[PDB]
Amino acid sequence: NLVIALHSYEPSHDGDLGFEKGEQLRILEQSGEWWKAQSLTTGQEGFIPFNFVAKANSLEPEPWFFKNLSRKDAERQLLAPGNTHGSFLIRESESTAGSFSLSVRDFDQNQGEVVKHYKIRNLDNGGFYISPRITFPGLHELVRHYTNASDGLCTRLSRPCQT
Repeated sequence: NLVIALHSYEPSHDGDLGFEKGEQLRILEQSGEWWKAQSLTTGQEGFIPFNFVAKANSLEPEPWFFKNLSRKDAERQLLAPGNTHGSFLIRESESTAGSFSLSVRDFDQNQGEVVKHYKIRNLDNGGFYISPRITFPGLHELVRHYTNASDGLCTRLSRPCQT
């Protein structure tokens, strides 16, 4: 039963478990507002405020995932300096239930900066795809695949868009 620390914590009361942002902890007891958690590193266990951790692999903490972004918003943000070719982000679709959209910094034929948009369609049960030939159990796996090979995308995904 595993979670990632959202911030660092230094024990205030006793019985408290200190931890650090990004640390992985297993949850031994889910009862109340203070959970009994286990450190995957040190094997250590104590009580933590529950709002300081999240399920691992959850979508929101991903540096490439952006909330409340329209197509034009994403395009704007990706064009802004600090982002270069290959920079990318994924946002939830505003017009279609269950689907997402990938935006990737690209170059036109004049070596000018442009942004390319790809619909990420959802598969009736588990997964996601851009091309129906290539499917993934989830968005993390999709991002990982196209980081490694562009496979029809304008370029391989590199740096998540700057916040």
